[PDB]
Amino acid sequence: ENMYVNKVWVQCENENCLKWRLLSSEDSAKVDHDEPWYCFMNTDSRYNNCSISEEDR
Ligand SMILES: [Zn+2]
Repeated sequence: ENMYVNKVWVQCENENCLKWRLLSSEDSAKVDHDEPWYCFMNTDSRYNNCSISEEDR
């Protein structure tokens, strides 16, 4: 059942990293906007660590 959830960009809040990450529809729905978000919270295994380069658009 499609919930029509946007794929959104979020910025990592590790001050050493600050990289932007494009989330799946599912992860976009799950983000808790009252808590900090960090790269390791991304379930996309290609871009889920602060040591990984930012994706190109
Ligand atoms: Zn990061």
